[PDB]
Amino acid sequence: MENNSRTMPHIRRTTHIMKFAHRNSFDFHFFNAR
Amino acid sequence: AVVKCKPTSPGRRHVVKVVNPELHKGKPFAPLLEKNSKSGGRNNNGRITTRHIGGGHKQAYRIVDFKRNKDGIPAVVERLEYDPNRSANIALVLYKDGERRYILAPKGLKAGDQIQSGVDAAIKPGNTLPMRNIPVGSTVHNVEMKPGKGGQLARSAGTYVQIVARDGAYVTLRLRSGEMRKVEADCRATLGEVGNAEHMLRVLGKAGAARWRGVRPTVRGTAMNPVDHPHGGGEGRNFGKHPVTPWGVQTKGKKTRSNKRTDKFIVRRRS
Amino acid sequence: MKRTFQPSVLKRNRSHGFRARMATKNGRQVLARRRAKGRARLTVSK
RNA sequence: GCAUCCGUAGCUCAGCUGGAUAGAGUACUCGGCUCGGACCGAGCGGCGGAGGUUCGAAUCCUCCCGGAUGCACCA
RNA sequence: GCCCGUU
RNA sequence: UUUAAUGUUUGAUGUUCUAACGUUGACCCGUAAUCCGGGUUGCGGACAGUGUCUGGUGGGUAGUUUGACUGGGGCGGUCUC
RNA sequence: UUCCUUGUCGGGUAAGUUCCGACCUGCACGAAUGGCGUAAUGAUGGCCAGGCUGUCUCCACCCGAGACUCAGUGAAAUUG
RNA sequence: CGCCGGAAGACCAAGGGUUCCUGUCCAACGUUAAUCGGGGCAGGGUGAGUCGACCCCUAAGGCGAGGCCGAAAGGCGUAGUCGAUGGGAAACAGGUUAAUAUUCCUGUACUUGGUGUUACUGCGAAGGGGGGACGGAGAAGGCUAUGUUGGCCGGGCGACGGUUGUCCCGGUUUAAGCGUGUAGGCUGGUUUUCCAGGCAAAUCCGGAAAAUCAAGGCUGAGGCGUGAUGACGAGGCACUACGGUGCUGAAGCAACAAAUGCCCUGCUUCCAGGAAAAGCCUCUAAGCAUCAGGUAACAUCAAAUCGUACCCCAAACCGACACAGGUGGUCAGGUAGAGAAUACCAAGGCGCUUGAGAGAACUCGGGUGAAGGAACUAGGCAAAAUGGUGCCGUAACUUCGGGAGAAGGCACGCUGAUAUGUAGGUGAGGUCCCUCGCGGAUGGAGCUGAAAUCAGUCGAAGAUACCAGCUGGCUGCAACUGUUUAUUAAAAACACAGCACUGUGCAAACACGAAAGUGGACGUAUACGGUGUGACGCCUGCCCGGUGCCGGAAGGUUAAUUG
RNA sequence: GAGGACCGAACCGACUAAUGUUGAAAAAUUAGCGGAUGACUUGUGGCUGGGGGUGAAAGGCCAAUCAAACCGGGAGAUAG
Ligand SMILES: NCCC[C@H](N)C(=O)O
Ligand SMILES: [K+]
Ligand SMILES: [K+]
Ligand SMILES: [K+]
Ligand SMILES: [K+]
Ligand SMILES: [K+]
Ligand SMILES: [K+]
Ligand SMILES: [K+]
Ligand SMILES: [K+]
Ligand SMILES: [K+]
Ligand SMILES: [K+]
Ligand SMILES: [K+]
Ligand SMILES: [K+]
Ligand SMILES: [K+]
Ligand SMILES: [K+]
Ligand SMILES: [K+]
Ligand SMILES: [K+]
Ligand SMILES: [K+]
Ligand SMILES: [K+]
Ligand SMILES: [K+]
Ligand SMILES: [K+]
Ligand SMILES: [K+]
Ligand SMILES: [K+]
Ligand SMILES: [K+]
Ligand SMILES: [K+]
Ligand SMILES: [K+]
Ligand SMILES: [K+]
Ligand SMILES: [K+]
Ligand SMILES: [K+]
Ligand SMILES: [K+]
Ligand SMILES: [K+]
Ligand SMILES: [K+]
Ligand SMILES: [K+]
Ligand SMILES: [Mg+2]
Ligand SMILES: [Mg+2]
Ligand SMILES: [Mg+2]
Ligand SMILES: [Mg+2]
Ligand SMILES: [Mg+2]
Ligand SMILES: [Mg+2]
Ligand SMILES: [Mg+2]
Ligand SMILES: [Mg+2]
Ligand SMILES: [Mg+2]
Ligand SMILES: [Mg+2]
Ligand SMILES: [Mg+2]
Ligand SMILES: [Mg+2]
Ligand SMILES: [Mg+2]
Ligand SMILES: [Mg+2]
Ligand SMILES: [Mg+2]
Ligand SMILES: [Mg+2]
Ligand SMILES: [Mg+2]
Ligand SMILES: [Mg+2]
Ligand SMILES: [Mg+2]
Ligand SMILES: [Mg+2]
Ligand SMILES: [Mg+2]
Ligand SMILES: [Mg+2]
Ligand SMILES: [Mg+2]
Ligand SMILES: [Mg+2]
Ligand SMILES: [Mg+2]
Ligand SMILES: [Mg+2]
Ligand SMILES: [Mg+2]
Ligand SMILES: [Mg+2]
Ligand SMILES: [Mg+2]
Ligand SMILES: [Mg+2]
Ligand SMILES: [Mg+2]
Ligand SMILES: [Mg+2]
Ligand SMILES: [Mg+2]
Ligand SMILES: [Mg+2]
Ligand SMILES: [Mg+2]
Ligand SMILES: [Mg+2]
Ligand SMILES: [Mg+2]
Ligand SMILES: [Mg+2]
Ligand SMILES: [Mg+2]
Ligand SMILES: [Mg+2]
Ligand SMILES: [Mg+2]
Ligand SMILES: [Mg+2]
Ligand SMILES: [Mg+2]
Ligand SMILES: [Mg+2]
Ligand SMILES: [Mg+2]
Ligand SMILES: [Mg+2]
Ligand SMILES: [Mg+2]
Ligand SMILES: [Mg+2]
Ligand SMILES: [Mg+2]
Ligand SMILES: [Mg+2]
Ligand SMILES: [Mg+2]
Ligand SMILES: [Mg+2]
Ligand SMILES: [Mg+2]
Ligand SMILES: [Mg+2]
Ligand SMILES: [Mg+2]
Ligand SMILES: [Mg+2]
Ligand SMILES: [Mg+2]
Ligand SMILES: [Mg+2]
Ligand SMILES: [Mg+2]
Ligand SMILES: [Mg+2]
Ligand SMILES: [Mg+2]
Ligand SMILES: [Mg+2]
Ligand SMILES: [Mg+2]
Ligand SMILES: [Mg+2]
Ligand SMILES: [Mg+2]
Ligand SMILES: [Mg+2]
Ligand SMILES: [Mg+2]
Ligand SMILES: [Mg+2]
Ligand SMILES: [Mg+2]
Ligand SMILES: [Mg+2]
Ligand SMILES: [Mg+2]
Ligand SMILES: [Mg+2]
Ligand SMILES: [Mg+2]
Ligand SMILES: [Mg+2]
Ligand SMILES: [Mg+2]
Ligand SMILES: [Mg+2]
Ligand SMILES: [Mg+2]
Ligand SMILES: [Mg+2]
Ligand SMILES: [Mg+2]
Ligand SMILES: [Mg+2]
Ligand SMILES: [Mg+2]
Ligand SMILES: [Mg+2]
Ligand SMILES: [Mg+2]
Ligand SMILES: [Mg+2]
Ligand SMILES: [Mg+2]
Ligand SMILES: [Mg+2]
Ligand SMILES: [Mg+2]
Repeated sequence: MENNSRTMPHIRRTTHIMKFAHRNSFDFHFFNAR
Repeated sequence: AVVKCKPTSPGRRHVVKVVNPELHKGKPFAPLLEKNSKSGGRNNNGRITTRHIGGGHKQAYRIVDFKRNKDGIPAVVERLEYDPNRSANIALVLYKDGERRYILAPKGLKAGDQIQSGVDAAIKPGNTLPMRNIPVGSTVHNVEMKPGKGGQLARSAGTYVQIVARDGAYVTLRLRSGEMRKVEADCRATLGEVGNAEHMLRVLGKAGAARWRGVRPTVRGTAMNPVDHPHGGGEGRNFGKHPVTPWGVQTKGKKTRSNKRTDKFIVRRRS
Repeated sequence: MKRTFQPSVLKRNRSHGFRARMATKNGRQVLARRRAKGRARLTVSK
């Protein structure tokens, strides 16, 4: 948790925004280097 | 009377129900009732201590006389009633002084029959008397283990106890499981068998019938993950282990009786 | 959709109110810590 | 493709006595009992190839060939 | 005790 | 080597007993009370049960270990003279 | 569940690595970590037919909401 | 003009807390402007014996004097005491404020206590008994809310052919209480004697016996009367700050239809067998006895305190937002319809806080399409298609229930006649009888009203819109209805009824607990726990060497201890 | 007039497609879809606490966090 953000005090868990594998549009076919 | 249902729906195709028309269609005797609320299998710590318990129909407790110590006074059987607390049926009896009591209903007992407890009672089904005055070889039920404590053995529907021997201050009983046990001869018993002996002939038919009785579903241990059960895990259906309980104790064969103070009363274990 | 905070004043006072804190020894140490920090509101009360 | 184990009488199998000597069952051959079996009495029948160590090899090395078993995974 | 068969 | 006799004496098993101890048997009282305690009695009884010590069992639970080289790791092979 | 394998034969199609029926050579089925059947049921897996169609051959036009222009308000990721 | 109208209307609980009303201001807040606002500032606004809380009573559960247990902290629990989401006294209609009203005013009521007077009298509990007091489903009858039509009363005679009529518009409302006791439901009544029961007592409850009577009692919607010579009332008249204010006021009846509401906590039926305690009624014990107390009438007094504005499917609550999300209860009009579906409307409420133009590609949401009709594609994905009621008709297979709405087909509008509106439903008057009233018989006026047949007629089309199954054949898996990865997996996975093995003799095994204890269970082997398999049908073969479990005790080995 | 019966609104759910993906929304909308008297659904209150709970079992859920929640402390853990 991010508990003392002054830029965005309303939100604590934010990696659904910028981390690609945690977005709701992430598909596992993007991880094909396997 | 055992009734097979007609298969008008898939939940009715296998239902076998036991119908006794001699039971009392009506409300039970109110001064012999008590509130009986459900537990869910949880103790005073709030934890589940017995699994697969929960829900079911609301039930009122009926105070059944297991002692039968109102001696010398005769009692007429008024009617047979349904009891949701046990597999046996119960009977409402009326004593000559105006006292009403619930007893367990024995086999072949109708409304109008005359019962009598006491040491000078007669040898006929329904009467309760101490086992020093019951003939050897008789079929009894509702048997005390301590004198004055109340009947504790052979209470379920269709069950009984044989008196095989009386030598000394003890009688030897053949229990329903096949165990030979010594009980002292001043303990009481009731002559006959317990009624409702086709209780085991019923078929619930569907899953919801078991949920009406307060039985919650059983999950197989082999269907779990290893963190939940010893049987858990596997890539597909794997077993590979010796069968155990959820706490690791060997089931399927291992004996768990550990009671050194009652071993002198047990003549022969069941087999 | 349905979120986690569903307010109820009775359940609020029974769970973290003043008499709920005063009933156990660990709740009384919550009030000692909040008095030592010098907070303007000790409990979730009226 | 790698690893491990095996090639011995017509067939199926022992023998590594740590290197100095090859056997069993069955088959086959001869004689007898009765025409043939079954049965009884006797006999015959050979270390996968090619080099090497060795006083000397079926046995120990090195390669070759054939037959089996296991492995060949992560992308 | 066992003791098959014969174009 | 081998036994019996007298005098003196432990261990084993068995049989009763009651008085420690048990009682989630009955009854009475504290008491307006299915707790608890006291009393009476019945049934068990030196057993059971508990403490210390001790052999066995013990993935139920815990702490950890599970080498390197390598034409990538694994598998195979190798590790000193 | 069968690697070899799209095994072989038959059916269905003009043409069928899938489907259905059979054969047995079961790499590596098999009897309550069940075997083989089975009416009914399934937002379950596979296959075929009739009807239907802009799914397609192969796109055309039309009705609205944006995109475009004017006036007002006015962001963002990124960036030696 | 458009949209909602089982809400996007109205009233609340929960939650919020002044957002309510009035005046004033437009910096910031409002996705634009703002003269407006749930914004800024100032003032105002919430009136109760009867509504709710508080209060009396308990459920789950909490706390818990002593107690039992535990290194300490503490754990459990008895007597008790708390704890609603449940039980317990009583008010309605009309009017009124800018903003509150079952609270204020007007009219008419009701309840529980205290005190006093009079009359009469066995009163009394921490005890006994009754009552309160209870499930699911189904069916029918009697009603009301409400609606429609007629009658009555007031108004109208029509912007364009017609409209003094079988024409058009509007109204036709009235409560609690008090009195009567009906449809319906339940039950025999009374008296006397006695008794191992209800911890003691009892005249009460329970039981037994006897006599006698053919009736009695309890419960109960609605209707009717009164309340009401009132209130309200379409409109009209008179003022006005054109917002509103003042006065008067006709008719105010009947028939039919009809609830998911009431009688009904009923009745019938089924198995899974369906709270507790107080208020209430009654009985007596200790006790008091010309007391106290009890009962009835009358008078008088009391009924405190807190909440009450406003929003409440939402711009005020939970979501950081004036955020297409989430949020329990109550009310339920018309036409068509089986309907709370759907379409259009009423009462009522809204047009969703950026607009104006233009009429490119392309994207989104839709409409139509020549000829062909799955050739598309991993795959008929998506679309298109089917769709109602009545009747005819319907295969294999089957556990005889099913399959099945299988498949497939025909009829369907309007007008007239049968019949100036039929069958059916409702039922006034008149007449008769008695029990003389909320009674019965006869009788049929009036109202309501399907379905069918025959004949005619219009269109391309009559279930015309909205609404509203695609069907068939073969096969794998799982019996089935269910359950699951909140946010990429709904399945063949999980569960399941059934089956089997095994443990368990009650202080049960087992589980949570250093323990006390609690669950198992106020159960007792036809019961309970664990494990595997998974409806049903036909079945389930051989192996005990290995590992495990059960039984055995001879011998070998073997701990602390002893020395 | 039985039924984990049938068709289908409220109500509960989430199978398919399209949109949206700096969204109107940190999981929705539109059009279809499943259950809909029951192993149903829902309001108010209560109980179970972290190697613990609960789980018709998916390592699911336990306040947008879960193969061991969150907060504070050991704590400036250690980091070839
Ligand atoms: N439990 C909910 C907390 C919500 C908080 N603003 C967050 O973003 O986590
Ligand atoms: K199971
Ligand atoms: K698995
Ligand atoms: K004793
Ligand atoms: K002992
Ligand atoms: K190298
Ligand atoms: K390389
Ligand atoms: K296979
Ligand atoms: K062909
Ligand atoms: K072919
Ligand atoms: K399915
Ligand atoms: K199928
Ligand atoms: K301005
Ligand atoms: K905005
Ligand atoms: K309440
Ligand atoms: K009383
Ligand atoms: K009672
Ligand atoms: K009596
Ligand atoms: K108010
Ligand atoms: K343009
Ligand atoms: K249909
Ligand atoms: K099967
Ligand atoms: K599904
Ligand atoms: K599952
Ligand atoms: K069992
Ligand atoms: K119990
Ligand atoms: K074996
Ligand atoms: K064995
Ligand atoms: K053995
Ligand atoms: K029905
Ligand atoms: K509930
Ligand atoms: K943890
Ligand atoms: K949290
Ligand atoms: Mg169980
Ligand atoms: Mg089971
Ligand atoms: Mg799993
Ligand atoms: Mg494990
Ligand atoms: Mg496997
Ligand atoms: Mg050679
Ligand atoms: Mg022959
Ligand atoms: Mg011959
Ligand atoms: Mg003894
Ligand atoms: Mg470990
Ligand atoms: Mg360490
Ligand atoms: Mg390495
Ligand atoms: Mg390598
Ligand atoms: Mg072929
Ligand atoms: Mg095939
Ligand atoms: Mg298999
Ligand atoms: Mg197998
Ligand atoms: Mg077997
Ligand atoms: Mg097996
Ligand atoms: Mg099969
Ligand atoms: Mg532009
Ligand atoms: Mg611009
Ligand atoms: Mg409209
Ligand atoms: Mg303000
Ligand atoms: Mg305002
Ligand atoms: Mg502005
Ligand atoms: Mg406003
Ligand atoms: Mg304001
Ligand atoms: Mg202000
Ligand atoms: Mg009150
Ligand atoms: Mg306590
Ligand atoms: Mg200490
Ligand atoms: Mg109380
Ligand atoms: Mg108001
Ligand atoms: Mg009472
Ligand atoms: Mg009425
Ligand atoms: Mg006039
Ligand atoms: Mg006129
Ligand atoms: Mg004209
Ligand atoms: Mg009480
Ligand atoms: Mg809000
Ligand atoms: Mg909000
Ligand atoms: Mg915030
Ligand atoms: Mg927040
Ligand atoms: Mg807006
Ligand atoms: Mg909103
Ligand atoms: Mg809702
Ligand atoms: Mg609608
Ligand atoms: Mg309107
Ligand atoms: Mg356009
Ligand atoms: Mg076309
Ligand atoms: Mg055309
Ligand atoms: Mg055409
Ligand atoms: Mg094709
Ligand atoms: Mg193609
Ligand atoms: Mg489709
Ligand atoms: Mg056919
Ligand atoms: Mg049929
Ligand atoms: Mg048939
Ligand atoms: Mg059909
Ligand atoms: Mg016609
Ligand atoms: Mg197949
Ligand atoms: Mg299934
Ligand atoms: Mg299903
Ligand atoms: Mg997921
Ligand atoms: Mg998911
Ligand atoms: Mg997820
Ligand atoms: Mg998906
Ligand atoms: Mg899904
Ligand atoms: Mg079990
Ligand atoms: Mg299985
Ligand atoms: Mg042993
Ligand atoms: Mg159903
Ligand atoms: Mg779900
Ligand atoms: Mg969906
Ligand atoms: Mg939808
Ligand atoms: Mg369907
Ligand atoms: Mg349905
Ligand atoms: Mg539905
Ligand atoms: Mg149910
Ligand atoms: Mg709740
Ligand atoms: Mg897994
Ligand atoms: Mg959080
Ligand atoms: Mg979470
Ligand atoms: Mg950890
Ligand atoms: Mg340190
Ligand atoms: Mg650091």
